[PDB]
Amino acid sequence: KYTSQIVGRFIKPLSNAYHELAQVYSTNNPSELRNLVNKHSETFTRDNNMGLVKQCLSSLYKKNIQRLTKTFLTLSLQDMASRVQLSGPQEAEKYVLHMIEDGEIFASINQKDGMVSFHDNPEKYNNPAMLHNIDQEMLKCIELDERLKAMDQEITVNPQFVQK
Amino acid sequence: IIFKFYESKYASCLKMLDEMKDNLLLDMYLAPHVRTLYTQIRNRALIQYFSPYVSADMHRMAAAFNTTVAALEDELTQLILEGLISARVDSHSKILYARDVDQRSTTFEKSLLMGKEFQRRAKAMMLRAAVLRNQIHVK
Amino acid sequence: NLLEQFILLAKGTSGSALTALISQVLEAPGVYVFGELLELANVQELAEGANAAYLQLLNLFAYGTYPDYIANKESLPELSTAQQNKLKHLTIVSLASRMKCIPYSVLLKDLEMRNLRELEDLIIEAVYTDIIQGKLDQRNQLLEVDFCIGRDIRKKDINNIVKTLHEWCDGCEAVLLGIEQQVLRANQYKENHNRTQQQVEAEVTNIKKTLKA
Amino acid sequence: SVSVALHPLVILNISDHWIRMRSQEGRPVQVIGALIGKQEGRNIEVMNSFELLSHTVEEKIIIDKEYYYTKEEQFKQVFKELEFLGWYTTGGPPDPSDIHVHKQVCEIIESPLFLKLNPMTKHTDLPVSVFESVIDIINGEATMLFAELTYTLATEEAERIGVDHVARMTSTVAEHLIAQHSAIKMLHSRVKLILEYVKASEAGEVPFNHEILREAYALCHCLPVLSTDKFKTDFYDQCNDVGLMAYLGTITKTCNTMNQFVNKFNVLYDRQ
Amino acid sequence: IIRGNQLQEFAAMLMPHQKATTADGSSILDRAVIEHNLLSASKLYNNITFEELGALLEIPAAKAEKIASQMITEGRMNGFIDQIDGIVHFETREALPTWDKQIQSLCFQVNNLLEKISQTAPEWTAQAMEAQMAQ
Amino acid sequence: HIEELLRNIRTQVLIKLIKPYTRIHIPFISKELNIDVADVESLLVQCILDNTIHGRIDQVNQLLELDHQKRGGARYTALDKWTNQLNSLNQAVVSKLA
Amino acid sequence: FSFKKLLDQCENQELEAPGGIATPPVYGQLLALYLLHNDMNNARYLWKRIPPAIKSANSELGGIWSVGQRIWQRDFPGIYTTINAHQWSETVQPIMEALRDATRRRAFALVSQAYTSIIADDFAAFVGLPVEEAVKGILEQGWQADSTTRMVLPRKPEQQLARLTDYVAFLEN
Amino acid sequence: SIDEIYKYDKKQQQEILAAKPWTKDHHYFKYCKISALALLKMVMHARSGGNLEVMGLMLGKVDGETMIIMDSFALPVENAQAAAYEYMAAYIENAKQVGRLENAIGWYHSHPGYGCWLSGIDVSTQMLNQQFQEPFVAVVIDPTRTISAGKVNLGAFRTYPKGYKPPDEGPSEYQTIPLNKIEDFGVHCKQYYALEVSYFKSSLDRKLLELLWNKYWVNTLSSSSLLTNADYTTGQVFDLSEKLEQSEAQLGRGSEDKLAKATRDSCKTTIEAIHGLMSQVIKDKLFNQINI
Ligand SMILES: CC(C)n1nc(C(F)F)cc1C(=O)Nc1ccc([C@H]2[C@@H](O)CCCc3cncn32)c(-c2ccccc2)c1
Ligand SMILES: [Zn+2]
Repeated sequence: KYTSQIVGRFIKPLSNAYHELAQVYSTNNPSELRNLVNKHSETFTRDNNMGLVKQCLSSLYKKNIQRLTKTFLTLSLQDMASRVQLSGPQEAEKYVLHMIEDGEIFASINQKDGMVSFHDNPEKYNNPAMLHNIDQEMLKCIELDERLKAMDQEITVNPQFVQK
Repeated sequence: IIFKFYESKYASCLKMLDEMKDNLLLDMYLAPHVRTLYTQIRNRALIQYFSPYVSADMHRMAAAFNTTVAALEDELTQLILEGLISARVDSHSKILYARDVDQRSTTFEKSLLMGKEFQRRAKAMMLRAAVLRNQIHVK
Repeated sequence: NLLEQFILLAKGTSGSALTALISQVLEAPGVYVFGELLELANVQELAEGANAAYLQLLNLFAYGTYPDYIANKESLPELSTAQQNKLKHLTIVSLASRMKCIPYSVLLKDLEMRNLRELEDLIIEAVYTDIIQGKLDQRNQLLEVDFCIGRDIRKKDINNIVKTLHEWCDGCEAVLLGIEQQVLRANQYKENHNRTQQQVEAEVTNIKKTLKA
Repeated sequence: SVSVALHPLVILNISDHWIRMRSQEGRPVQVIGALIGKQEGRNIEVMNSFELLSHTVEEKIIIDKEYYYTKEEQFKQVFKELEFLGWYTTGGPPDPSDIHVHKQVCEIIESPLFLKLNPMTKHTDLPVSVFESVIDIINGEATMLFAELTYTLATEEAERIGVDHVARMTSTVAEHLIAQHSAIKMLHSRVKLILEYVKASEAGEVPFNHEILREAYALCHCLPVLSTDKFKTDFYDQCNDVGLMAYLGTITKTCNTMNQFVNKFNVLYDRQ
Repeated sequence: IIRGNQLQEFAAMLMPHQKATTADGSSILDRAVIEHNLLSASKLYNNITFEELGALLEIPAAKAEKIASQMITEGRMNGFIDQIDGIVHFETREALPTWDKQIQSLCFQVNNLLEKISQTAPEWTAQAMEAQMAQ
Repeated sequence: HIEELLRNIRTQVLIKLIKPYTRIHIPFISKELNIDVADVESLLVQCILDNTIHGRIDQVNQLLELDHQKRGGARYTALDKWTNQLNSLNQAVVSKLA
Repeated sequence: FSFKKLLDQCENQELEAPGGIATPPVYGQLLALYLLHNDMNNARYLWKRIPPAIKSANSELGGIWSVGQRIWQRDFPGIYTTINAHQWSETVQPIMEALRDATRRRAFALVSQAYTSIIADDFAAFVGLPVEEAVKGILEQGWQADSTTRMVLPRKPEQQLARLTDYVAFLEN
Repeated sequence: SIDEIYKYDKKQQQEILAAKPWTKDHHYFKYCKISALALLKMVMHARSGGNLEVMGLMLGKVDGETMIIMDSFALPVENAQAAAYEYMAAYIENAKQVGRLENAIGWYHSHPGYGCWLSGIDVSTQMLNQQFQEPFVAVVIDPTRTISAGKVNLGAFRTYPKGYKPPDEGPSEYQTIPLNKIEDFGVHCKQYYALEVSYFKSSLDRKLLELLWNKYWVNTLSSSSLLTNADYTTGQVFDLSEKLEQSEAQLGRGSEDKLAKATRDSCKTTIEAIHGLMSQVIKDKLFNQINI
């Protein structure tokens, strides 16, 4: 909220290609995003941030595959590479394998039936590891509050904060 | 149609609705609202079909709603993504399984996310206080 | 107390009468610990002679288990049904002494039982005799014991008692030390916070008074 | 043979009754009362107790039944679930007077209990003793005798807090870790005494008692307590839930401190 | 649990007017004994199958299921029936209250052992070590 | 009205039947009520929709699971409400500065 | 632990340098050790900032980057093919040989955690061993290797009281 | 002679009642002394009441500026007049002939989960009672906070007469009153004053408690307070969330500084939870970690 009014009035109009890019990356459609990226190639390569847009293109497919897990429980590889537009069971299998390797998704691949099963069980909160994580987060919050209290005590004694 | 909707007989209800839609389209005050209404009605039946079931065979569902299994699967996915159906489709055997959410894990996840966001906001505000106190701006 | 009666009646008897009394004691219901009868010099004199088998059987009942009477069966005399049932009860007690969740497979292997109904009937008998207390879980095939009696002990077993009690005492001492240290730390933290707040207030008041001159 | 559970409130009632009567009359006097409670199956649980009125004729105690029934209706007005259980008195070992009074009481309830408190005692044990009446035939005559029962102390949280507050009678972590200290000290004392006796028996200073050593062996085998996996899962569930509560409380406190600092900063470094 | 032979001898020693039976059958004594057996078996088992319950009550498994369901419906017992698994489950006996009860029993054992040591052998270890610990 | 009377008594008998069980086969209910499996499923669907029977039908294996397993879920609702209030409160407190 | 210390020493030696540019041996060791620890970003940037003159002078950097490029695309057969195509004199040999073992363990863990039924040929390609060796190796692990269809089924793999006192002392102030 | 407090003399009580000094001053009674038995009786009655409110009477005497309470009894209340006074008179008549000579000195009632204070109805009742029968005192017990905090929550109040305006002088320790009872606590807070509460016991009671502790430590060592009060903490969290919402609404605009009060309530609940957890941690260290 505390942002200056320059970005909301003057800086925003110059960044019109990127708002179009977001608007296309608001409706799940890799073809439209590729078309827009190719149309605005000169603008994206003049600002030297080309290769950060191809990451958006390659992340749209990952977002679609993740959205597939919110509805399905077992999806054929050929069926999967038709809602995310991956053009082949092999590309869908390699995408799912890469996603599993990086921890983005919780899934298993069955090459016998050519299926992918979605598990969606990150962790049950009944182990000392989560206790340690909670303790670390609480220690960070305690240090934060201690610093805030130190700053307030240093502002309380200020003579300028005695006449008002 | 109303009685068959109440008595959980959806094939006949939808057949009569589709039969009378063509005649209803010639109305003056109801025609513009026909299509939307129909969609709404159909949607209700779907959540009214899966309400008693914890795992439903999709072939019987498709036969009940007079559609193929693929169109039913697409409609069910559209409903699960946003609507009132909380279920998961097992397309290997074409079975719609009722999904039961876990409350404890959900609360833990939301609380940890809120804590992380609060810490980020607090650090940002401390930096903002430092820059405001030091009178740093671009002119 | 049946064992007290048997001790009193066995003051001077020896020989065949001693063996008859030992058989009666083993077969007598309700007596499951034979440590007072074993320590008699009259009983211990059975080692030298032709009646050492009866003393070995008494030692097996006092300290051993049923599997011990699978490989040393020829030496000891024949056991009746009541004696074998008592030995099975004592084997169940021995198993429950070391672990408090006995799988059905272990009991089936130890007590030499064919089906689960016989084993569960034996466990129910043991519970009714009030030597062990517990419940049977058929789904998990477990016997969960809450309390089992203590069997007889030799002179080389008291070391384990003293070791375990020493460990418990050390644990209690450590707990008390930790409690005291934490109490001291909490009190110190409270005192330090109050002192810091009072110094801050005093400095603020001094600065305020100075500005009003 | 029933199993009896006792509440400290009953003992306090009896002691207060004795103190009041002794102070009022000027000399120690035996008191006679009644007990109420609840019986589930074969387990009796004695909850409360009200005084009873009795007279002495010749040399025998006669219980006023009309007053008893009046007080029974009075307490039934309030404590609906509680029921008459037996009577109590103060003294030493049971005496034929107690037999006569128990015969009188048995006309009210089929199987009453008999509680006796000893206000003048020298030992270090609670002087409460619980008996039940057993009928017997001796020389062809029907007499009754007393069979003692083993009693425990009932577990109630509010009762425990009240009794602790009464027994003691004069930071927050320091206040909390004073109730735990006073119990772990007794546990450590008891374990140390048992260990010293066992070591003395092992080295040899006292006669070899088999019963004590067998009980000690069973006690040693009783540890650890509930080392199953489901218990560990439940324990970690509790720990994680309390950790989340602590995290939320810490966030609330930090938000309050942040608000205070923001207010002070806006007062000093701003003009509004 | 009252087994079959005990009830057989009891019926043998009963006089004929005591054996009250309905016209269709279903002897009152036998039914009461079956109910008592099932209630008492509720205190030994955490859960039991229908076959073993019918073998322990000596009735057909279908009758065992019917009797258990009737008994649970009227509120005589606490439990539930899983028909697909064929398992009747009695009280759960959760973990943390069990831990508290076991702790209480262990401390009771300690107290009783100290009482017995002190009352069967005064002077000696008991009072001398009590004083020494105090000192 | 004989059909309505028959349906009323069948519904009452089924409600009494499902009282102790946790998971119960539908052919079992068909045997008890003396009706085919399809009519038992229709009756169960009507009863569950009318908020009379608290359970759900497993159609693939043809059984009925009764929702008898419940726990103390109010604590997590309270924690969720606390978390949401804390989120909004810290947003407002931070937005107070500038 | 013996490789992390060498990596730190190589990084410091490169940072100090006789004018920014380091010697080709430490450049090659740095690149290979970045490949070991799965620092693909760091290895890519190191290849970006290595002077072209050093690349022309020393041709082993080309082979090391070929191996790194096969690693970057996640091409296990390519990784195993390109590892056994070049060597040095006790400079990259231990690290280039530990790279093979690291890749082996990584592929085995990935197959275990990401599959429920994988063909024997695919498993051998992922690991790099021959098909018969791949099947016969998983014997003590019990992976249930099938015949005819040749399907492999991977198997799915104190201070507390002080902390609580600190928390309370913070909350109660 | 600690037992001398138990000796009751009627002549002195009649003389004091006929020479009432409390009719001149208003802040006269400032000390309340409660017997151990009476306190235990009130605590057990309030706990047996459950989540509802239970009320009873309080027998005792007066001694200078001290209100001494000796016993108690529970009124039926399933009622102000009629049934309550019938029970009071009948119970006093019954108890006068068995050794209980003292008459009523107050009334007690429970405030389960919302502190120890007098509402508007309680203030009106105390005014009515002190108008006719004097002296009098109102004891309020919180049976639920007693378990949660491990401390007996009890408060003996006495109500100022109508038309009297005392000049400030109120310490007013902080009480976590729920949201729906904050308004009632605000209007009627200066119409009564609290008496300092102390407890006493006889010599036989002291000896019996000392002998009882030899076997009562088992229940202390096996309490597990984290499970006995699980709905109280949930209600506290709900009330705290509502208070946080109100404080946030106050922040968006622009009690005094409602955020501080919400923070205090959150701290109290969290500290109680952590105490309950550390007790179980100590038990686990003592008993489960002796793994042989
Ligand atoms: C001494 C008693 C009998 N008494 N004497 C006179 C006087 F008229 F003589 C008048 C009275 C008298 O009943 N007061 C009273 C008032 C209100 C309540 C309840 C009432 O609001 C409804 C519940 C909420 C509440 C919170 N706090 C008091 N309440 C009670 C009361 C307390 C506990 C249990 C039952 C009732 C007693
Ligand atoms: Zn009130």
